[PDB]
Amino acid sequence: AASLAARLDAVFDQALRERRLVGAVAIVARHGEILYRRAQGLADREAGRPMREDTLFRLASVTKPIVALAVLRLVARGELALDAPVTRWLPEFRPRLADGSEPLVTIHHLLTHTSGLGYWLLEGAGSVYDRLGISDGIDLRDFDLDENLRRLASAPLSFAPGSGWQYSLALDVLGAVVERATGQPLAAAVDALVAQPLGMRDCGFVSAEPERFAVPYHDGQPEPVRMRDGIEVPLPEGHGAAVRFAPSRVFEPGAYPSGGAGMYGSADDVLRALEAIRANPGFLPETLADAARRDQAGVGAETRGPGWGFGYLSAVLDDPAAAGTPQHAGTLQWGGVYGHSWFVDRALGLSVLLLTNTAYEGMSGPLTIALRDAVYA
Amino acid sequence: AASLAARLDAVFDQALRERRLVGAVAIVARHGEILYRRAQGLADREAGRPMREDTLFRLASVTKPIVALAVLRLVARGELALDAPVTRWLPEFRPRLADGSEPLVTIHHLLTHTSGLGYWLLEGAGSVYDRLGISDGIDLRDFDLDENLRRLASAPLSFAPGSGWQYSLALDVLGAVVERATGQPLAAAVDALVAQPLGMRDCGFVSAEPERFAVPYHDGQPEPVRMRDGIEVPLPEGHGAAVRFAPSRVFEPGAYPSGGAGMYGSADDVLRALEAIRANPGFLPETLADAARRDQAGVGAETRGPGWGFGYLSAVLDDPAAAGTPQHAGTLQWGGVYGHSWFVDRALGLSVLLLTNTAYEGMSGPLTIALRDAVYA
Ligand SMILES: *P(=O)(OC(C)C)OC(C)C
Ligand SMILES: *P(=O)(OC(C)C)OC(C)C
Repeated sequence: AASLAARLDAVFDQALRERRLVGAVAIVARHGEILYRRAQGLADREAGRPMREDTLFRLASVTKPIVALAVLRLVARGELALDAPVTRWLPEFRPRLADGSEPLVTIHHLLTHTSGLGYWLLEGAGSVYDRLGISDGIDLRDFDLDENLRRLASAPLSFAPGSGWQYSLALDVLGAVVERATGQPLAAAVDALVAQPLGMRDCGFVSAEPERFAVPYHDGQPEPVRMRDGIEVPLPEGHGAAVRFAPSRVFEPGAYPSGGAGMYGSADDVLRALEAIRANPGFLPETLADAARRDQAGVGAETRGPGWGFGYLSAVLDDPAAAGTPQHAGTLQWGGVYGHSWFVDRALGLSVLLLTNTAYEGMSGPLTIALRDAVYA
Repeated sequence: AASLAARLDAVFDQALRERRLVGAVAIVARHGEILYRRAQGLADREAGRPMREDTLFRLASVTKPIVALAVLRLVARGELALDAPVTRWLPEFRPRLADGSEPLVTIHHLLTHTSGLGYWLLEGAGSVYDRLGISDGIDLRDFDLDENLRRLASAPLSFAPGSGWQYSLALDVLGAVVERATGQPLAAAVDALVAQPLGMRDCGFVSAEPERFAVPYHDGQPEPVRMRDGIEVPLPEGHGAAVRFAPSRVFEPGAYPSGGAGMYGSADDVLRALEAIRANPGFLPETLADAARRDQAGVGAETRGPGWGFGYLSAVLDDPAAAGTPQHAGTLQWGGVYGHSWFVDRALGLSVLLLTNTAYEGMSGPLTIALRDAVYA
């Protein structure tokens, strides 16, 4: 713990002084043992308010593993089935292929991002999704989940279900499925199916306590810029066009629940979900848990470049040398566009979590490689 | 801050190493700015559950400043008056002196602990209070508050109201007064008068969530020992006889609300109350707030030893030199038998709070002195 902590603080120190990072919370656990848990920098720069260990964060796509857990809990109960048509819960969600014909789309297709659906951020302004007014769930729009999914369903699939991999709005679709299966709003279903059983008390989809939050920033000069609603921040090289951010979304009760991007939570609560995934203390049936953590897409998918497939929850490390990383094979990893990154190195019993208020440094920037390297040095 | 954090952490590190402390949460604020907010050690040693900044604690006499604020909000509202007889709300509460006379007992006498009332703990086994079966509010008994106050009123007062100082069940009497004055149970009344206006979201009288709590231990060698209901633990020299602990009391709905010992809360919520006392942003009328923080008893009362009197909320430091402390005159201070200590050094704008699960080290032990000294180093 002592040497690791020195390496990590060195990383963070440099990052803060070089104005690459406003503030972060990072946790390292090994076989359920906390080796590092620290707040870094500021939560609200303008107010001079320091980051705290239990500061709340908008999770963006760190939401996906939590909502995927909810879907799997319903599968374990027999209320969903991996091979069932999505139309059993969403009768009008019938996207068509480019030739006009309608394929079968299963719950499995959606969890693995192999259904053919996409995201606005893939190509941005003037794209199909753009013309159709489809929301990625990070911006604030005046319509509900049903209306976004109607719009989504009117777009052509990128390929036939099961024949490709593409990151997508599938978890926003699965959010609606969960609501229909449970007969509850998505916030309540997630609470019942995942957060309460795991002891996650500080997470949800809408908050009324802005003073507890990490204020979002995006990369800039000569210092990170404080986000305001409506802004379009371009994605790096090989990560997509852009993202349209609304920091106020988390506080608006009329923001539809986005299963792919819409939750908030503390670092401790996210760690509780990652640990349940890592260690499966009777949270899911053993065969279903193993399937969810196994690559279900293929290395050909290159979901975060070469050597990575995809399971039901995240990318899955297939080839460490091809991916250029010290992580061991079997590692689980994903992130979030507000500036977060996490991985579970299953062989080492390692859960590593980084939540930040700086998009995109904490998602894909040098910060993330430097911290990962520090953990394995 | 970085400096203060290192000095404070070294004190905790040694306390933990020597096994004089299982776990704690401490906070130092200066003129409204959080300088230090840290969890240390374990909440539940046997389960290996670490302390968290939001861990809940049984507050013991840290209840008193919060219930006293409830009383003072009623006074400001005109529903109580400092000068009024307790009998205007508790007609049958008529303690007598050792001659037979029924003296005047006012709200002022209770708030200051100058009424003549006492505690079982002052004498313990075999005493008058023992013979009458009077409870200090920390153990679990099969009767309600009205029954405990009937027993209490049957004991003779120790001295004439206003003629001396003696730590007492007076805040438990005042809890009953608040119930009569508001027509609500004490928990609901405190919630309305104090916790809601001050944003104290994680406090109360009865909890259904044991997994959130710090488990109570008592001092011991080689290590502190986990308490069970009904055990008796002698108090430190010059502190009284003993305390009978019932850790399950906070989870039992049938436990009467004790205004002097009965609440639970988090460190943050306690800090909100202490800050309200310290800076009074329109929470109470200025003259009443000043009266409450002013010595109403005199240095002679030696309430924390020589140099200390008492106001309406706590001890008040009159003479630092006599008290052998670096704290400034005017300092407010009190504690709790589950292992807690707090003070407000008004001159320095300082609020300092220690909540622990180790009776009595976190209340009166070397730990409290070493922490105090590091703050002022
Ligand atoms: P998420 O935060 O994406 C949202 C914009 C839906 O994940 C990143 C890796 C694209
Ligand atoms: P409180 O926690 O105690 C009575 C309820 C017995 O503490 C005082 C003695 C400071």
